[PDB]
Amino acid sequence: LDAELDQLLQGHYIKGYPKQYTYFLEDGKVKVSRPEGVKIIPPQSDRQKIVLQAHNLAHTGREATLLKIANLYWWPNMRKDVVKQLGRCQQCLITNASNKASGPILRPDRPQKPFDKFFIDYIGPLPPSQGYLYVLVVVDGMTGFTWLYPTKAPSTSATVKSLNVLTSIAIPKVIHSDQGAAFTSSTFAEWAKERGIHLEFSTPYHPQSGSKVERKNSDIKRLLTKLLVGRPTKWYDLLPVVQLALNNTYSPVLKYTPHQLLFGIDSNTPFANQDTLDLTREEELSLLQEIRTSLYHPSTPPASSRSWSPVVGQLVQERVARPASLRPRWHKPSTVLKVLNPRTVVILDHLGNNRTVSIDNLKPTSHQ
Amino acid sequence: LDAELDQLLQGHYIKGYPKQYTYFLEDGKVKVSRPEGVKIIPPQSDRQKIVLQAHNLAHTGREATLLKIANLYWWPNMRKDVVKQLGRCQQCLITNASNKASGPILRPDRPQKPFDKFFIDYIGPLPPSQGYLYVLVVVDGMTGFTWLYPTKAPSTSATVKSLNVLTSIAIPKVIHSDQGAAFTSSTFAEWAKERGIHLEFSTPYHPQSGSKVERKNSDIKRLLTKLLVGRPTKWYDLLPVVQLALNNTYSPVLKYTPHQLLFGIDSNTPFANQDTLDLTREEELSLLQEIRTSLYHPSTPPASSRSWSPVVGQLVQERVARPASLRPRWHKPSTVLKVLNPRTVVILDHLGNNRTVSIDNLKPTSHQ
Amino acid sequence: DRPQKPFDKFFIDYIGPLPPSQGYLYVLVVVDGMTGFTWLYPTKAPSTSATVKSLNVLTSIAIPKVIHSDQGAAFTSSTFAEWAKERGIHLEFSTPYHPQSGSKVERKNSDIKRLLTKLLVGRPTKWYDLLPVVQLALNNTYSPVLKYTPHQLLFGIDSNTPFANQDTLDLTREEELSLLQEIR
Amino acid sequence: DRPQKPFDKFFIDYIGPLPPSQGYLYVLVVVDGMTGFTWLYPTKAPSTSATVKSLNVLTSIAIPKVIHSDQGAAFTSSTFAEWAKERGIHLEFSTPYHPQSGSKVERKNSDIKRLLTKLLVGRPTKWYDLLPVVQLALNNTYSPVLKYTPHQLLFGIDSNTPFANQDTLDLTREEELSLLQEIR
DNA sequence: ATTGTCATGGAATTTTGTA
DNA sequence: TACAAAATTCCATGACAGTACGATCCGTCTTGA
DNA sequence: CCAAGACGGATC
DNA sequence: ATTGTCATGGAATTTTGTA
DNA sequence: TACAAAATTCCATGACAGTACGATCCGTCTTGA
DNA sequence: CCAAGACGGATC
Ligand SMILES: [Mg+2]
Ligand SMILES: [Mg+2]
Ligand SMILES: [Mg+2]
Ligand SMILES: [Mg+2]
Ligand SMILES: [Zn+2]
Ligand SMILES: [Zn+2]
Repeated sequence: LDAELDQLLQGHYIKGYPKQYTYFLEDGKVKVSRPEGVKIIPPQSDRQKIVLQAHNLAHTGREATLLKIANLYWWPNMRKDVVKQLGRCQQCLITNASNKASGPILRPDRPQKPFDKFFIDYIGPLPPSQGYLYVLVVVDGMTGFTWLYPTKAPSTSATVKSLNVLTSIAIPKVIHSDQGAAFTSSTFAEWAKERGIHLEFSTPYHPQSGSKVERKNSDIKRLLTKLLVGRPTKWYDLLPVVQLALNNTYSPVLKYTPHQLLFGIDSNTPFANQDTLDLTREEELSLLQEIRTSLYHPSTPPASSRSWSPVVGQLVQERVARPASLRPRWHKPSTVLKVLNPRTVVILDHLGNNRTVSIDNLKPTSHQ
Repeated sequence: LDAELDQLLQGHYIKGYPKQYTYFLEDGKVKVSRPEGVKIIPPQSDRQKIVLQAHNLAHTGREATLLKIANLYWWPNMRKDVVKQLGRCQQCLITNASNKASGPILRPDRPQKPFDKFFIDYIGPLPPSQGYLYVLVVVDGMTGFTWLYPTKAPSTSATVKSLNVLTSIAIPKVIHSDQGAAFTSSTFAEWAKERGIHLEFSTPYHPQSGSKVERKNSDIKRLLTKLLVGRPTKWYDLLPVVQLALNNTYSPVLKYTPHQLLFGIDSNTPFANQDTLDLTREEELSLLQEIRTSLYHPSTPPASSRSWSPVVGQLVQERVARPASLRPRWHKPSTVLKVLNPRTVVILDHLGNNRTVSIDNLKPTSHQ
Repeated sequence: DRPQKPFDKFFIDYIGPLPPSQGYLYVLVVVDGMTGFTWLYPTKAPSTSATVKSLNVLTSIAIPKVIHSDQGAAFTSSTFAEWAKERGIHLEFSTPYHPQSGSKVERKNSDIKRLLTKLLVGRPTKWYDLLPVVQLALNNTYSPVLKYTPHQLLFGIDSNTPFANQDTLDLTREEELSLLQEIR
Repeated sequence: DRPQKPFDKFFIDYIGPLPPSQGYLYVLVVVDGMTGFTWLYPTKAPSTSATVKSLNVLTSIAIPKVIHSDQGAAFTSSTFAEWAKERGIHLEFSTPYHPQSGSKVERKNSDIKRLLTKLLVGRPTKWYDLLPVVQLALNNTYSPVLKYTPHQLLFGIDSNTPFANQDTLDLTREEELSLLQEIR
């Protein structure tokens, strides 16, 4: 600190400081003549304090902090001392927005058979229609067949009663849902375990994980909106009509309706398809198996130019769900324990326990 | 309708129907043998009704509606009859989402001199600090200098009292603001007209129009958040500190602070720049004029592959601001009266009057 | 001639006045013609109003071409005739005093009559909660002649809950004495 | 030697006990050393508490290197000395009974003394609302010797409201009689 | 009658010290 | 006139857009008998 | 000292 | 311990009818 | 074996993500003297 | 019949 600057003034060379420049003492402080101007060189011990003083003014990044220090001070490797202080500041790490996008979105394989994967979700608190407010939506992963159930509450008892009428048709293998209170409850967990159904849960605050039910909710709302144009919002009576409509709707990219993918033949619905009229049911079901297997699979989009991929041991920060006014929108730095896929990891959170979080609600810790 | 189908059955040729196929009458209805199967050809008068019947099932697009009709019916140019019915349906036009992105965002020229353009906006209802809830933010268009004013209400009287202390320094040419009640008021309109200041207003529900104050609000909130980590949210006393901090903050792309762009020399602020110490004030102001003129101008980004550009006479639909539950998020089709720029047009709205709306809250009317 | 398909004919019938369970007394039995798939719906009365309410939940999933039923008042009513006319369903009524459905439908209807009573003995007030597991049992019963269950004929795949072992559906010695004591 | 710059020296002074206007009685006059830019702040008392409150709004925009003031109690207080020490401002006090500021500062201070009284005659209770337009008038007054207004020296450009014509700042015949009647 | 903007921090490129 | 590394520029990225409140269940900490 | 409850937390 | 999805409607490409 | 146009495929685009409520002013429609 | 008010609308 004082020994490095003392040898520099008398002509002796130290690595970092160029020999071409003139070094002189003025006002009890070591200064250097530079093309930018006369700059003061501080001792090593004071350098840690000065960077902290210039940073804590407005809590700025690498370049904006240096430009404040460059007004008066100069030393070898200034940015290396700035970046080091940038990773130390707790206030900056949990507030600043990430400049790295998430990795390419995975497109998981469509369920092989019907009743293999069940996607369930409520469509919020709709305007009061005959006492009912909520709608439980069950979407099949394979076919895309939708069952609608009107409920007064997003409770466990309302979910059980509605699914018991549905499970009368067929028992599903795996039921996928978001981490709602009705689905994360122990009563619903013991309900599925009794019938031999595995419960699958979406990553917290990541609604696109269970997209097959979320995208269907868009088609349900869009159809209900069009049917209630210029009319009072009574949707309760329209639910059985909407259910029948969307299940018999042709998908332009799939070429088949959710009804045609589930049964094989169209019912007595308006504009029924009668192409397999000549063939027998045994031949119709054999053709149905060939259709289900030979459906298109959406290819994964190319990775963005600046995308980060999570690895084991990397420091990451979890996003705060609903941050209060003037409160940090990121949690304290946490270590990755295990990587399930390039989109989902298990991390030891701020509380101090195992938590499965998607990478969209995560950012890599800066300055490492 | 009946004459075209009668001549077709007896062997005589009509344009549209291929001569290679066999046409026969069955069950009192004209049918055709096709590779897809046996399809019924309806008369011209019934074709308009059938397309309407198949569409009103689920209110579907071009391909999804046709696939319902293709189950039973066939005629020359089916899609031309479908698209025609798609433009007639009022329910579909005001509910369906647009598949065309807006044109490339314009980057308007930075104000030439200080106090030429003033950007003002409140930062919502912040947590109660010493009775105050609102903050009036004034941003200079040229320099980026920010003046902060604590207020109890987003009212006209609160805006006038705060600006009267500011206009004591210098009178601005044009004041830009969003269409808030305090700024659109006649009392505020007569306030600016008395001092010879032109009032500029942002397009309704388009916050990025006055971005120079909106982006600065992000820097104000981010700094206030970091200063209140682990502390009760008292922001009232921190406002004069935040004001001084952000105005002396170096912009990494501009190389100069809002303070340096406004005055030319840094004050007694911590880490003050003393490069123009040798030069006189007359030489310092001459250098300041050269700096202001030679600042970077962000080039406009390339237009997207599927973008629409508004023209005079084109039918467009205005976006509903805050749509109610199960209610259309688009207004009735409206005609463009005048195009100000490739981003802003004047339209005769649903009410029946002149309205200046940005293209982001607008979509081109489908099927024209 | 076209071969038999699903949703061609729906056989509907009520089964007796069963003991009260959660307010319900009657069961609407819906049997498909080809697949033999069974739908059970709990009802309070053998009326048209209860038949319309239960079938509206069924027709929202799939609509039958023909509905078959006996000369019951709930089906032969003019209100039920207007109900089927709106959805475009032809009504077929069997001759009085002697019904006709076929060997596959009658053997399925015979199983529902005896399976419900088998589980009813000992607990007559708790048949409502068994309705889901009874529907699963019937639709996954290994067909007597054919090698396809009602689930396999309707969907094309084998069910996730296949009933491997079968009880003879017959009442045991002490179950007969308890059933003869509940009445008298 | 370095040439004179803005924010080098800030001359602060109170101007008399003016008639009550919206609760305010005193005016804190802030004059820059080089540019001659004038800041006016309404205060209720000639105290340190009122001086600190008004200067905190000014220092949030720009901080002076040296603050110059007379031997007034509001400036010579230990509380004001600690206030300037925290922000890193050196305090300079003029000799008692005879102040020293310079020709440019004293000629500017002379204009503020007479301009306020010129607009005060006829309406002594309404000087608070004139404060913004008085500040604009002083900062855009065409310099007597130099060819640059206080606005042009501070920002570098000409103001949007340039005061083209000048009244002689002198009181007219009947304005003198009204001013001599308000006191007696 | 009007219009996106800019801090951030890794990567991409240029400058620098000393041959 | 060539290195290696520091120094500087490049630039994709996200957040600013009036926000707080309710409804469900669960784990934990009460308050009278 | 314990049974029904009160309450913030987590997530939608 | 888990993961985006798909209707839409102009444009881009392929098929079709009749040489 | 080549047209022109119909028919079909391609694919960028946006919306689904628990939502309702307050605060300001303005233009318009009340309710007692 | 008119002055202070009540109320939904527009926008943030
Ligand atoms: Mg949910
Ligand atoms: Mg606002
Ligand atoms: Mg019967
Ligand atoms: Mg004094
Ligand atoms: Zn920081
Ligand atoms: Zn429609």
